[PDB]
Amino acid sequence: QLRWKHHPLDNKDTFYVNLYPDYASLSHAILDLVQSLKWRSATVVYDDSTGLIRLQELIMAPSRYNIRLKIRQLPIDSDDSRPLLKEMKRGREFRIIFDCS
Amino acid sequence: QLRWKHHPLDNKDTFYVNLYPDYASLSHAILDLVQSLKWRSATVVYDDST
Repeated sequence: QLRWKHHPLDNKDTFYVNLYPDYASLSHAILDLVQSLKWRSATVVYDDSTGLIRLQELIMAPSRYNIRLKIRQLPIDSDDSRPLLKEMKRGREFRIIFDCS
Repeated sequence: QLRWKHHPLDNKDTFYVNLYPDYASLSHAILDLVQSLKWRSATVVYDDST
């Protein structure tokens, strides 16, 4: 395998490898980032549920530290988040994380 | 089908159903509850990535 796929422990497969790295390590690197930034505020850019799935570690990450986070969605097939840009303009947020194509 | 499974948009098939209630409508019914309850904060007990 190359990318991410879901592999529950309920499946007990043997003969498979993946070439994707560890998302929880990615989340830990983002933790190291934002705590080096000392931010108590962050903002998620996503479009899919799947990116949220793969980065749900960062969703549970404010257990160790008080930080308010905003997680709102791109246009799914159209490509104009300038309404969402004006949304975050009223959202007044500047500490923004990006994952998309 | 009965269970929810993921059906993406680029999943562009034609021959499928599921009797499953839609997550947004479920979530918004929960919103109706909480807006009937006027809550400032919340806490989810949940299973997994689903």
